[PDB]
Amino acid sequence: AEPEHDHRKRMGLKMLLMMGLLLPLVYAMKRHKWSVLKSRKLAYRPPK
Amino acid sequence: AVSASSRWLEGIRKWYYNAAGFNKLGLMRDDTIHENDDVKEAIRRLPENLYDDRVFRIKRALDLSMRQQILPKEQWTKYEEDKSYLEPYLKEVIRERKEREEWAKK
Amino acid sequence: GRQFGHLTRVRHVITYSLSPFEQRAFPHYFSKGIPNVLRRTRACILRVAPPFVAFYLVYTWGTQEFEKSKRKNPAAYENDR
Amino acid sequence: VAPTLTARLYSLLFRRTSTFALTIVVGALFFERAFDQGADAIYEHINEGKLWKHIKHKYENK
Amino acid sequence: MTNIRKSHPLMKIVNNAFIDLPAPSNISSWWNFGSLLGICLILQILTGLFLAMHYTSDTTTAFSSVTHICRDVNYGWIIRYMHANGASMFFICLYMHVGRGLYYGSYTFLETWNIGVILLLTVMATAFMGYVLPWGQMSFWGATVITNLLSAIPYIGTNLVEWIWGGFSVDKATLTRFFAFHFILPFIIMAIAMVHLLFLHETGSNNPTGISSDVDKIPFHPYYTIKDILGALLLILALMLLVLFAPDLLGDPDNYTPANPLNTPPHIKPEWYFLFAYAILRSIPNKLGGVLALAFSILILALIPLLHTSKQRSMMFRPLSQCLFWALVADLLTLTWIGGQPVEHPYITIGQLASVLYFLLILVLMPTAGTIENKLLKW
Amino acid sequence: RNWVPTAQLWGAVGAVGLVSAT
Amino acid sequence: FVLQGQWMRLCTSATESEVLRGKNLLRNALVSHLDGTTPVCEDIGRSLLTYGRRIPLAEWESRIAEVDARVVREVCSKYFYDQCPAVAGFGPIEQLPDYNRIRSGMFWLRF
Ligand code: HEM
Ligand code: HEM
Repeated sequence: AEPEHDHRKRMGLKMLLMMGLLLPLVYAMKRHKWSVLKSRKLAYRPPK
Repeated sequence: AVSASSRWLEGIRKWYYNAAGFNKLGLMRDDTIHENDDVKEAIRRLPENLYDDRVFRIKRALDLSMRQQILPKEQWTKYEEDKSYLEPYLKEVIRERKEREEWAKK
Repeated sequence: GRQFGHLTRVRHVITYSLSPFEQRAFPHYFSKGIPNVLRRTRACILRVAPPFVAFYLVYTWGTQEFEKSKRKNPAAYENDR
Repeated sequence: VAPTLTARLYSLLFRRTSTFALTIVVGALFFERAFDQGADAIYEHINEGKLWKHIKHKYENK
Repeated sequence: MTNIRKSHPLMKIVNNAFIDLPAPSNISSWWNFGSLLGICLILQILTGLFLAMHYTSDTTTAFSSVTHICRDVNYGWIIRYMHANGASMFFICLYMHVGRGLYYGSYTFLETWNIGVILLLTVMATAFMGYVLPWGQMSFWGATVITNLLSAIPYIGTNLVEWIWGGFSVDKATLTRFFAFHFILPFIIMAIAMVHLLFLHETGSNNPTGISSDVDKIPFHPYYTIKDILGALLLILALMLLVLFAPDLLGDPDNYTPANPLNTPPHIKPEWYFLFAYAILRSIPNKLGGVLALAFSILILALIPLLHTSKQRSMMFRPLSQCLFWALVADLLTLTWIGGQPVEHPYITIGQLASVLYFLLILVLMPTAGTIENKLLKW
Repeated sequence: RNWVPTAQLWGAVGAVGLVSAT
Repeated sequence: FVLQGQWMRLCTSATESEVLRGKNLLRNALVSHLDGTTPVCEDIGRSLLTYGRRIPLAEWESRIAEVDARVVREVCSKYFYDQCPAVAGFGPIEQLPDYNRIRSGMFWLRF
């Protein structure tokens, strides 16, 4: 029924490890950039 | 004949008010309306203080929605202070429109 | 039409921001989230959770019946008589 | 004083994007191979003797 | 200007729509589905073309050709599975995009929404034909049942159903047509997606708060390109988790049985994405009343705009709305459950009440709740 | 100027890329 | 855009002609300021808390003269190349770049 049963699950292994390195990396990248905005602080000073 | 019933809506109103979280975000009802054609004109008629003030508060609140953080309990809009400051401005805008519509029947 | 200098008017608002490199991406990873995740989930839960809870009861009951009525092949009307 | 491992790495390879790409090209190569070698091994350990690799002995060259 | 690459070529300026575009700061993670929605459509296409590159559109071979794709062709097995599971993701994403339109009132963008509905119905046609492609028992009987549904139309119906099929049954003619339609549909879709983009680029995105964010805009490139990429990583992770470790899991239909034109689908049903409609459909005794109310389930969407009652285009600050919104989502869940249910009492009475609920929630409950909330706020 | 050096690293990259990649 | 772009092109593509002209200019700015009694006082006073007691005036032309365009280009990259700029504006700044944009404006992949 499924010849590809073994390849497939080995692939799953390599796709899980890889993704366990890219999800955490790329999240970092996302905080690298965003940091500017999330760290930002405001101040409102009317002449009024 | 509303004495009991309409002196108690203030309680659901009050319950509702803080239930809708804008409360928490530093925002005020007026600053939550849907920005459409009538509302726009209205906004365009706000005096500089009034109007710079809405800009700051949406600037504060969107800031917060970006960061998913609520303002301090100390610093939150209190229902008792319902500045319906747009209402005045908004009404006429509408009032002028309806007239303009009405004058256009025949 | 230009989108960036024609969006709106803002007067009197100062903003202060730092560079990525001087900063850290993940300040209190867990000590902020926990209580933020907690605090918003607890304000979600009431609004959100209910109708899913209800679906689960309906699911449960609903499948019970089925298996009974059908499995209870005698359910409708008894044997002896 | 010496540069943190990062700073060393930084001034040797990342300042110039040309060097930065090169790096990436070469690491993409080296990394494939270890990943596969490690990852494969890992996998093959979990199914000891289950896979032909393990079993070709029975009917091979007598 | 000189040597500003982007404005130099006119064509390249048209692409700054993904860089220098003002993008709301605050912005749930439910805004990536749009971008995911479009990766999906490219993913399918790619994959697809590849499948089409070794697939044959005949009664005799189709199943065989599929079967050959996932056995003797190199990597033809993932590609196919990737393609099948792809289409679950494309729908999963699809419903997230709409849930958000519903909830934050993005559909205030009258014109953009309309094209959204058009898009949504256009993917539905494509997913309905491609499933037929392999020619499996499930596909063969669902194509018959659904197109024959159409014969409910009184004067034409009957003639019609026959023209669609290109015969009196679903033999070759029918199958060959779906292949071609399946093929070109998505290319037609891509034009639409892009017209969709076109209209939204005139007004920008809405946000959680439900207030203008022109006072708070942010360059798309720096931020949102990273966000999109990350979302795509998460997207791809769900697709491969499902493809690599749970291949048919989601593909309810086990029917890998070539279709014998006289057999019994015990419980024949569209895949998950169409169960709502199905359920909806059964609840009506009469078959024409079922089709109309099958059509209305989906088309209702074009009236949402005209049902909006509040002053806050953002449900976010409106609790009673939130509660019914969620209900309808869980109702919708409940309806999908009925979809795989036997035709019987228990499921009928349940499905009946769930259909009513579903139009009530969209047609009458929510709108009232809108006014109530507006009165409470003294608006 | 700096182009030779940079063109030289750019030429390297394409090379190793093909070689490996391909 | 044009500004940062001139910075970048300076640390990677300085030409001897270009630096040569900017050299000469410096000579003149630094000679011409010293016309008059008050300017010359200043140079002297300040110069002794700044650079200590030296009066580098005549050295200058020597130092200035040491500038081959490579000198100007390597010197330039230390400070500019991939350094985080410090930015300040006063509205309407609504179009003023995002910090991240300014920053990536400090390296050269394209633009
Ligand atoms: C863009 C929207 C698309 C959707 C929603 C979609 C969905 C599907 C689905 C659900 C199947 C059934 C496969 C199975 O379950 O066995 C299928 C099959 C197929 N699709 Fe697509 N597809 C899309 C685009 C395309 C495109 C652009 C092409 C080619 C240009 C294509 C070519 C094919 C072919 C040849 C098959 C038959 C072999 C097979 O069953 O995998 N599809 N598609
Ligand atoms: C082929 C299918 C579709 C594609 C490729 C697509 C693509 C996109 C993209 C890329 C965005 C911008 C990012 C975002 O707003 O999330 C967007 C926004 C939007 N889409 Fe779609 N979409 C699709 C289907 C739909 C459907 C079915 C609807 C509604 C029926 C819809 C309605 C909207 C609305 C209202 C917005 C803007 C909301 C806002 O950001 O204020 N789209 N779409």
